[PDB]
Formats: sequence, C-alpha cells, structure tokens
Amino acid sequence: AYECGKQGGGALCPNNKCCSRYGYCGFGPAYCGTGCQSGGCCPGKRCGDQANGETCPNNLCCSEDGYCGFGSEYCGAGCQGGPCRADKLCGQLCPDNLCCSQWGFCGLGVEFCGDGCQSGACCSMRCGRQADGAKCTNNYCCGASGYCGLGGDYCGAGCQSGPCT
Amino acid sequence: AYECGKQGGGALCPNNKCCSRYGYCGFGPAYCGTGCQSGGCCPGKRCGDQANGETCPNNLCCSEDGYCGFGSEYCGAGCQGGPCRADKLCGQLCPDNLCCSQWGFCGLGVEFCGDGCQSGACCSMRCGRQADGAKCTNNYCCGASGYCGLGGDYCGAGCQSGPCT
Ligand SMILES: CC(=O)N[C@@H]1[C@@H](O)[C@H](O)[C@@H](CO)O[C@@H]1O
Ligand SMILES: CC(=O)N[C@@H]1[C@@H](O)[C@H](O)[C@@H](CO)O[C@@H]1O
Repeated sequence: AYECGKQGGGALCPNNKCCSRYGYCGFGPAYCGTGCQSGGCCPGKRCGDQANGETCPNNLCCSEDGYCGFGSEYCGAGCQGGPCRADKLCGQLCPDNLCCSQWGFCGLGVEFCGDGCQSGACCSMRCGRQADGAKCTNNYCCGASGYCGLGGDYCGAGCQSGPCT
Repeated sequence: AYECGKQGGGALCPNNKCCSRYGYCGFGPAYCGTGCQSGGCCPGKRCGDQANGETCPNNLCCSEDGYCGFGSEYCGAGCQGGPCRADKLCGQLCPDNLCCSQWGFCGLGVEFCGDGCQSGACCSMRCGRQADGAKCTNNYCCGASGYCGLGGDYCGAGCQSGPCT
C-alpha cells in the first residue's frame, strides 16, 4: 500500500519525510533525491517564479532562487511563498488554503480563520439556502446545511453549490 | 479508504486540508473542528508547552499560547516551534528532522542538508562499512550501500545499523 504522492492520492508524509518517486515515505537519497515528490527533498523541489507559480509541499518556504526549504535562506529575504518571515497580504486569495483575515493578512488559527475570515479555510462560513444564496469562496462546496467546506460532508450528498459530487 | 491521521497511517492531507476525527481530508467544521488531527484545524491543535512538547503537524507554527497556526501571531514573537521567524541554533538536534547545517542552524534544502550537514534529513551522510563504521544520527538506519536514512530502503534488507527491522 502506497503512502504518499501521486500513488497515494497526494498524501504527504509526516515530520518532513520525503516521498520517494515510488510513493513511499523516508529519508536519504532514495526518498529525498531524484524523483522526490514532497517533504524535505534534496535539493528542494522547484517553486515560485521559477516553476510556474507552484507552491512548496508541506508548507516549506520557497527561496528567492525557487527551491523549497527552511531557514533564513528560504523563508527570509526574497522568500516567494510558504511561511515567509514577511507578513503576507491578501484580499488575491492566500496560497494553499490559508485564511485571509478580516485585516487582510494570510494565516491559520482563529485570528485568521475565525470571526471576520474573508477566504481560505475559514472556520464557519454560511452559504446556500441558509444564507440567502451566498456562494462559497475558493471554489469550496456548500454543504446541505449551509456551511462552506470540502470533502464528502460538503461536496457529497446535499451539496448546494461549488464543485459538488 | 482513509486518507490521513491515525486511521490513514499518519499521513497528512495536501494543501493544509484538515484531517477529520475519522481520518478524511476536507475543510469546514466537520474536518477542522472538534477532533481535527492535522491541517488547518480551527482552533489550531495544541502544541509545545501545552501539548507535552508535541510539534504542530504540517510544519505549522506553535504560538506562545500553544496553538498551531501561521502568521506573525504564530510564527513571530513567542513562537515555540515550527518555522518560527527566529533562527534556530543546533550542533543538539533540530526538531522535526530538520537538517543541522555545517554552521549550526536548522533548516531544509541543500545549504542545510548538503555538504557539512551534521544531523537531521541530510542529503548524503555516509555510514557503515563504507564509512569505517560511522553511526547515523537521529536513530536513522544505515542502508546497505552506506547512506543514512529512514524507510524500507534503509531499515529493511541490508540495514547495517540503527533500528533495523
Ligand atoms: C489576524 C491578522 O490579520 N493579524 C495581522 C498580523 O498578522 C500582522 O502581522 C499585523 C501587521 O501589522 O496586522 C494584523 O494584526
Ligand atoms: C546554512 C546556515 O546555517 N545558515 C545560517 C542562517 O540560516 C542563519 O540565519 C545565520 C544567522 O546568523 O547563520 C547562518 O548563516
């Protein structure tokens, strides 16, 4: 049974484990080297302006030079994406389903996803019949009971709008 | 089949999708709310000095208050884990399999994991008979051909040292 990557339904490995070209999790050249799909690849996966705007998997930072990693060389000056040290503006959805707060910054946690959340993975956004026909942002599904989200509970039976079924 | 979490062998969802209490990926309260296992949970998972030292899944930042998220509130002042904005010294392992560079900082990518990597997910750290009996760090396995790693390719057939199976 595959664990990760294109063989494993796009799953990631935990704790920065590399997903090999064959869809298994580990560390060392066999996993992190040629063909590495995600995790702490070496070299890092290509990203940003150097790779058609692709983001890094596992919330790695995209360096100025368009490689995925962590540390100041990746997250600091010139960082193109992921958890860059610079605040990330939005209003222009946040990458990778991050919440755009009421104040126009990207993040996760209640301060971003809770009250006033504009877009991304908001805690509770109403939609459909139950909200005057409001549509979900981010091409999320409206669930049968009028909350925005993804996965079967929202896109499955009952789904009111967005990429249902 | 299960996708994530305990039920899915510890896999993470892609793109910060929440892992529900039942082991499926999505967004909205059914996935991100009570019993959320990973991803952009709301509220964030507990972490650090509020979770017996457990780090956030998916490389989220652990805030001062012990919640998982992103943004300055989480990664900035008071951050106690994940990709904090502060540099992280090592020499003392890095958390979450991060590479300890030759300069004694934690990160990922070749500047950390490549030449002079001390520990963590090093690109190509030699071990075993090929390295005159050198041990791997991090309780990694030494593979048949004398590289340090984890996963079947290193801990399986031919494993020289570490927690071979
Ligand atoms: C929830 C939210 O959007 N908070 C932001 C914070 O992340 C950002 O660092 C700050 C910059 O002035 O502005 C707000 O407080
Ligand atoms: C590869 C590496 O270890 N680089 C680190 C850098 O990440 C850190 O920000 C700096 C702090 O003084 O020390 C080194 O330059």
